[PDB]
Amino acid sequence: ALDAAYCFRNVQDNCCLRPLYIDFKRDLGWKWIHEPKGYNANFCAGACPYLWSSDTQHSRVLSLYNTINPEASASPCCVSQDLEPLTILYYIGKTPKIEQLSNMIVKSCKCS
Amino acid sequence: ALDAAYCFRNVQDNCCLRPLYIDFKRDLGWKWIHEPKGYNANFCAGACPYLWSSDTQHSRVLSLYNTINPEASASPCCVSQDLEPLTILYYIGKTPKIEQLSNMIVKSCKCS
Amino acid sequence: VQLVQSGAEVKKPGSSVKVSCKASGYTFSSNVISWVRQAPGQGLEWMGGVIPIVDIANYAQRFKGRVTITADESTSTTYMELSSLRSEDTAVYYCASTLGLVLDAMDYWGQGTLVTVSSASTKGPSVFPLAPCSSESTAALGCLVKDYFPEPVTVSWNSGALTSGVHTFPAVLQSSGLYSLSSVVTVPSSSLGTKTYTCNVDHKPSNTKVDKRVHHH
Amino acid sequence: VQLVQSGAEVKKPGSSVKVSCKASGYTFSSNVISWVRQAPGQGLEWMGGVIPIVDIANYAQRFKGRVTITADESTSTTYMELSSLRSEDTAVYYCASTLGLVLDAMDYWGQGTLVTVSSASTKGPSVFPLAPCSRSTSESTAALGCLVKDYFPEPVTVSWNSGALTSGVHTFPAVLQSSGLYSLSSVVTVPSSSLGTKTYTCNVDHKPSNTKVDKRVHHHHHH
Amino acid sequence: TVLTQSPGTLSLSPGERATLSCRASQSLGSSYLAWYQQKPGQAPRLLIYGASSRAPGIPDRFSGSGSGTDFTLTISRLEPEDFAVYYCQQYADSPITFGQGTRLEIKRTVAAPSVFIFPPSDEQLKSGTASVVCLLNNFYPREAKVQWKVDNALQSGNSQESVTEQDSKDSTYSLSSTLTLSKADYEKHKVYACEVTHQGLSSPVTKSFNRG
Amino acid sequence: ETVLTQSPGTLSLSPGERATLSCRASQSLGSSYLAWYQQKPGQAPRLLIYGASSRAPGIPDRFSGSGSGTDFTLTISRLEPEDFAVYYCQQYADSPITFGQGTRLEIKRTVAAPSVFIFPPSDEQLKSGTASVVCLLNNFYPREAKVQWKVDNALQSGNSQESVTEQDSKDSTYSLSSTLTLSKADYEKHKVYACEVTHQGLSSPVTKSFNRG
Repeated sequence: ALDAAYCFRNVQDNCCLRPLYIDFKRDLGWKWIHEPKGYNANFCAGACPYLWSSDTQHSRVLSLYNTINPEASASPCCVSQDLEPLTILYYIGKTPKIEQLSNMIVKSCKCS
Repeated sequence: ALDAAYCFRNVQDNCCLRPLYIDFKRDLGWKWIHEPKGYNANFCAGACPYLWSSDTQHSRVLSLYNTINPEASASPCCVSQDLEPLTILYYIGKTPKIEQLSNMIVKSCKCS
Repeated sequence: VQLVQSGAEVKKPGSSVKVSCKASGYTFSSNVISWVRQAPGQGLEWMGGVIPIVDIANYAQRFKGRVTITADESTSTTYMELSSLRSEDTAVYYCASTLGLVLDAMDYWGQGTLVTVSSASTKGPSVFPLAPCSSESTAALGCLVKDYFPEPVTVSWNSGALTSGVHTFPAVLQSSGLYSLSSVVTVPSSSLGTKTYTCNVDHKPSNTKVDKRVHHH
Repeated sequence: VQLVQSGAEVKKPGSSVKVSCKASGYTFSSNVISWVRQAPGQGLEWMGGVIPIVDIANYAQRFKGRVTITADESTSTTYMELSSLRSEDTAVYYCASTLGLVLDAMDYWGQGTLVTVSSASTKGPSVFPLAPCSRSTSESTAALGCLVKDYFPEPVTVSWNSGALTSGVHTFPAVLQSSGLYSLSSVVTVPSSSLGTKTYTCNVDHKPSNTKVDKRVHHHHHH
Repeated sequence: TVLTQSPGTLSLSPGERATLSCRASQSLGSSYLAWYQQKPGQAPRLLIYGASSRAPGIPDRFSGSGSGTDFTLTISRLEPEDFAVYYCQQYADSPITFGQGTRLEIKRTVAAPSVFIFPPSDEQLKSGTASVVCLLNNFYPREAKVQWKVDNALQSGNSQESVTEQDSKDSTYSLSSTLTLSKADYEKHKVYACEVTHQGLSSPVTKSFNRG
Repeated sequence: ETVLTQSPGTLSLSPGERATLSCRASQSLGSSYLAWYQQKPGQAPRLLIYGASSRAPGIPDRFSGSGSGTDFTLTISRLEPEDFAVYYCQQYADSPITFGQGTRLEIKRTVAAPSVFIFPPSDEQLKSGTASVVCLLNNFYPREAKVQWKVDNALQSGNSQESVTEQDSKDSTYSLSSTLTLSKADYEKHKVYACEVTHQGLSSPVTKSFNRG
């Protein structure tokens, strides 16, 4: 599993969960939001070598094709597998509003 | 949709469905299939700019984060959306065998 | 930053209208769009708004029930849909970008979208003279531009050579659902019988061009 | 390119055996792996094969229902599992890769794996020296050896001087004795001049009983 | 929240100072009020936000102040381009509410209207409709009343009035009132009159015509 | 299932000669569905020919195959002494894959008489209560050899096991070990232990004995 447990505790140049903090006002220009001020979104990055955390038959086949013919640029990509929501607080005038935004945090990765 | 209809009829440097015909013997070294000799596997490649065919909220947010801070290497990645099976024929001696291999062909793309 | 709205629309009563508003790219990613309406010769009415990147909409209580504000991720466009249209929904609809918060001051505005609610079809005007019957130094003449649809009509006197004393009135919507307009001109009585007065009327929607010479009763 | 198989095994009847086969390199992703057995009785028999990545296994009728052939592409290893073992399943099991098709000629083979199917108990060998009388040593060439007695099951590995001595060596095929235990002799012919000058040691390894014996063979009898 | 703007109309000359008021039905704090300028046929223009902050690019002559329930917009050295409608907006409590507006017109001396009555044309009567038109020309202030009388019977619900924007040259207004009848009905009557009431008229003026 | 019949079962020829091995199939195999293997002692089969006539990668030119339908042939044109092995044919025309019973190929060399050696049991073994007397016949040809055990001239039977090595790929000879097994009790009752060897390469039988004195 390409999760925090493995990825953050070990050095990896192939597809792995990478840490990333997003500050709303700084990084996105979202001035409408009260709380939190940012979050640990994380991202998926790294090489997709032959059979490394392959999602579907197509990714298995391409990891192989791209081992043989790298020139074609047809490699599978390092992407999100498991995601988590992020609870936000924002105001409509004096009115506080609690919203759940789904699939905001990436928890695990895969090669697709 | 990032399918054949759009992608093959238009020039795009951004995430799009790319044509790819994989030859069994030449490209993968699979000498066991009788028919077909290869197949239009296709692949997904290209840039994932702000709000271009975003999969999840995370993909939307990171398309934005990566517009602001490209240096972080946190860009969403061009990946498979709709997958289709491939029907093959192989022989066990004189016995013909028909197999549907699932998720062999990519029909559309997404930025994840 | 520029907000570009969809063109003017004519809708039958009981119908529904979807008004679009395209934004200058990254003002969708960070901004909030508000929708405000202004009925003819009235003040401003806030309808609601949306946070485009997350598609969260908020409405004014008198507008939930007939309004839907949506965001199109791709096209960088916000949509506002008003249903069960009545004559009182004839207005100019504006989208505006807020200063930052959900409820805030609005700095960038779209050009506006006129939504006219009428059962009427395109009709060219009937141009009638306006002349008195009865000593005075100044006399008035005019022409009545009646039963047309939709707005606008252009009115000039003597192909533009006559501008002084001219008053073209704002159009009024009649009980029939057709517009009516009057254009007048005040002239020295000495001119009457010596000078010619033609009112030039143009209604591009019906391809009507009328030249009406005005006499006396 | 090389196929390396797991070591020899002893299995009680009715039991099951899992034999592994590791492939050196990036050839696992492309070849059909076949399993063939060879018993003195029935001779060479094809069991079945597996196509990798797509993971299609195909079996010979006489084995369908008892065999499972699996491919762990991560370790580049193929496994063969044969269940409901009977005495007739005692054989050398080979994995081989085919030339291309599911049923084809096989170019690369593993070293083989001996599977013994018996209810009998594992016993380590007794290693004894074989030295002449010093009376009969009246020639230019002498023979020495060691006797690997009363072990079960097969096989035993026999080397002389840790492999440094290969010339003149004859390790005899094991014979099954009246007791139901195997016996083997390994001999070496040497120049008589060597006797008493050179050290001769036969190294015996019986993995099933975890026996490792190093036996010094003295140049003549009673030692 | 209700925002009450005062006055409804403010009459001044270029170079003068305008003081517009917004009174709120409940406290808005000090950062939740904005001012807008709207010129004819255009979108509102943000002038002030958060009671006192000038919006980007807004001239220095525009200034705002206030807290709680009382807010003020001050326009100094009035330019002719400033003669428009001004609205206040609150964003302290949902829903956003606006004030009724304050019109900023050019001041001038009281001018009584020149009244004119027009009988319907025979061309129109052929169509089956009769539009009788009453014109009130070049008057100041904008407030004027028009009553239609057909054979002394006071008419209501059968007329539409329209007013011009303030004249750029003379600073006056003009008004047209159109009484609409059917040919059938028009023919049943003799005297058509429009009675005009305005500040510059000592007593109401009537302009009539008989169907002779 | 297809049955492959190989003939002859055994064949011994001299270096330089030509070997012709036959595979006869119970049903037609076409012409591309037969392979030949060489199997040396203690080793896995080695692919020689595939598709009835194609030499496998790196195979010497002296190996050749031919045939179609039901009759196939493997030919070794200029036998080398290293050519000793068991040769198998394999069909892959019809499921399941089937093999032939094998053909053992022996490579003739000049008659070589065995060097005989006798080994008394070690005292280490005698302590355990058993006595194994070993007779070794080394580097002989042909394979046929007789060994008689004599204890004080009394001919022994039913108390010995022989073991023969496979033909040595280098010198083309055989070696044989014969093991006479007695109990310590019985071994001690006797004096002279001898093994009499008979072989074509010996003018008359040779005896190697040891006396416990």
